[PDB]
Amino acid sequence: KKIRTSPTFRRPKTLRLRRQPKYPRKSAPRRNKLDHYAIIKFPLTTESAMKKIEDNNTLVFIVDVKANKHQIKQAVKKLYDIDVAKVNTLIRPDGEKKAYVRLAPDYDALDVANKIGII
Amino acid sequence: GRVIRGQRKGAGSVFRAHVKHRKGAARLRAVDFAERHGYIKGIVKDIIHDPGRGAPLAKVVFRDPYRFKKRTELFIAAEGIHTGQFVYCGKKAQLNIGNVLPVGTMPEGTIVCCLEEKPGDRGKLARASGNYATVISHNPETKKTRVKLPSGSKKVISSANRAVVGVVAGGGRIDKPILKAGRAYHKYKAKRNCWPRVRGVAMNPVEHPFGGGNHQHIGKPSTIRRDAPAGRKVGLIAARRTGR
Amino acid sequence: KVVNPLFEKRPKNFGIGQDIQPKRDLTRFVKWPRYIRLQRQRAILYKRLKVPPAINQFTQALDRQTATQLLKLAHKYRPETKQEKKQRLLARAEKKAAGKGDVPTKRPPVLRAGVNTVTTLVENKKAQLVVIAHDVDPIELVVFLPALCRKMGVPYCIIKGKARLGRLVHRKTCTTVAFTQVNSEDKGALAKLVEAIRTNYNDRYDEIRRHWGGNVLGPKSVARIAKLEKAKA
Amino acid sequence: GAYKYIQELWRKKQSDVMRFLLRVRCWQYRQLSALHRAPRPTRPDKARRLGYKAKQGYVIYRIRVRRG
RNA sequence: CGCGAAGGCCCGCGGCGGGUGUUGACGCGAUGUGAUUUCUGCCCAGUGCUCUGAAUGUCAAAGUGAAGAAAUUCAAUGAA
RNA sequence: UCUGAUCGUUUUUUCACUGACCCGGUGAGGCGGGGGGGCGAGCCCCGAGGGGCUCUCGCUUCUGGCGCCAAGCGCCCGGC
Repeated sequence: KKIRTSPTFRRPKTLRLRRQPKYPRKSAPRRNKLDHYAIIKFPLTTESAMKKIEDNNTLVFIVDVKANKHQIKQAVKKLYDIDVAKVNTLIRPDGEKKAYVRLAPDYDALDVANKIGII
Repeated sequence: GRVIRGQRKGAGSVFRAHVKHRKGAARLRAVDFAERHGYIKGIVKDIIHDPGRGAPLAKVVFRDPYRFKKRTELFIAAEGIHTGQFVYCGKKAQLNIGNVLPVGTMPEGTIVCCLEEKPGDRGKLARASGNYATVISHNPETKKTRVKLPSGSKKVISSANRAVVGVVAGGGRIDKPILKAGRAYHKYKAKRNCWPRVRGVAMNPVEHPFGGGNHQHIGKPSTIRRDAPAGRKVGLIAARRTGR
Repeated sequence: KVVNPLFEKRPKNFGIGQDIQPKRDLTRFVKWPRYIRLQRQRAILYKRLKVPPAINQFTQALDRQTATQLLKLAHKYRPETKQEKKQRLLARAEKKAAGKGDVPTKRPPVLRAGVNTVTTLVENKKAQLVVIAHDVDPIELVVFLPALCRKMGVPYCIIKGKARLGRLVHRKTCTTVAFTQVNSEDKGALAKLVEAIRTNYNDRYDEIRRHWGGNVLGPKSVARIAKLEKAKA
Repeated sequence: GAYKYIQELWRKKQSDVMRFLLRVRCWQYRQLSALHRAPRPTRPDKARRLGYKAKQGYVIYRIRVRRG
């Protein structure tokens, strides 16, 4: 039925269409400004990060401020052709997001360390 | 000068009502077909205390006759009403306490409470803690009725507007001396927050033209017109008389 | 019907406190979109207020059976349209060079649409029929045209709808139309109309002027009037 | 043409087409704003005498101010 | 002492605005005195407040008449 | 001297209508007319067969239970 059974009148829903523009609003997709070579700035080497790299089987990196833990995993995995188990990312007082990359048991955190240049 | 206390009691501020904890309004129910020509039957589920009122309400539970659910109201509870009672509501519901029926179909002399003003406003007159409006004499032509409100003024009320029978429970409240400054405090904290009054004669002559002086004396004739501007109009307003 | 084993009737009781009321039409009670309660009561005001004769003369309209006769005649004399004015324009221009024929010729009789065109051919006493849409949007556009038609001696008739007068032509709506000339075969058919049109509109024009509408109180309000007057009766 | 007849009519004010019509104006400025679009002028001549024509791109709003 | 809600007291530059009011005279609002006990005397002239009002003394916009050529002059009528 | 009260105007007083305007209720849920039908009541005639009239009902009050998303009937049409 749906002619008159309730005492209220509501808006009768109509049809809707989606945009089919006769030109793209902007010219071309804007390439990323945040890729592998920008989200892993450089490895860190201090007296803390050296205990971390030789004992806990992890690395240490410094990472752009806007970067998930899901994003840091992909970068290091694709950069050095490595594996990552888990990542921990504090943000230092200066404002740089320090990242602790726990390394997969199948790999040797020293042998990866020599490759990336840090002693 | 500055505005006297009682001249910023309308600004809508600190002098609001304290209505955080109040259980709900107090209205009978909207007039519909089932109430106009027949009578609908409801239970008194639980009687509760509504803070800031010496007339405890009552959660009556009805049945919607054109859909399927349970509807609840907050009637002002008449006296004698107890939980698990079948309260009726309408035009053909017989006389008995706590059972609304429209003045006009109730005999001359029947005591009502929570009487409506005009048909459909769901209860306005004679609903304090233990007051009652009396019906006097119908007039089956022009469809009017005369009620004797609690003050004493006889009103020519329109008929066909409803009123729950019996006095309002909670009566005889003002017979215990409060006896304490604090016990009056706790009473006025639960309502609009305006308790401790300070006489005009005490405040310096800015507030209350009464004030000032060197003997704490009014100085001005107390009785005031009602054409007087808003700000002098203090004391015995528009006094038709005075003295004991 | 042979007896069924255990099929039950099981009726229902309807009323105050009994089983729940059914779902039936509330056509009179539904809170309408409030844009129509404007357009709805406007139908009621023009029944209540004393509508003056200059306006109320627009209710009394040409009958149906007479209307189809006229609309038949107008169907013969509609104006040219796009896409065939165009093709004749293609036929017109492309024949100019050859020398046998050329662009323009004589114009056979056609209607005339706008009130600003009709009148300008009415006070010159050139209009035979005058048809007025009975419901023009500002009714001030034709509130003066009847009294003009009578003073000039012109048969005029009022049809229902400005939209179908917009179909005798090819636009959304057309306030007015007027026959200025016809061909000799249909001239019999025209006089059959004006001999009955002007007996009801032009001839009794003085009857129309002394007429006033409105005051038709509501059925709830008028049934009470009858009942109480019956009581005195 | 009709415009002269229209012009000579609105000079003779004190009508009811003006009273039948305030109610149309006074209500629906609440169903919509006190500023809404009319689809076409309710005064054809006066709009035209003031510069309005009937072509595309022209709009006509009705606006209600309070006296005093 | 005011007030039965087209209400009392009040806010507000303004609206079918807002507070008391999710309230209704055993209530809201305005005062004065200051537990209980025992009493609360005389004055309505003065100053206020309120109550009613035809035969109405005064009484302003409109409004009505009279004279003038008109601006105007005059008169009656007259709410709080 | 009152010679209709007709179509016409206005000073008018009192009452009535509602359409302007205002208030209140609602999930804007059965408002005003007219009959179908009667457990019944009555008013009246009347061949006991019935005929005319007035009242009523969406027809429920010992129980802190349940109550919607149609049964039944009537008319079509399709698959196999």
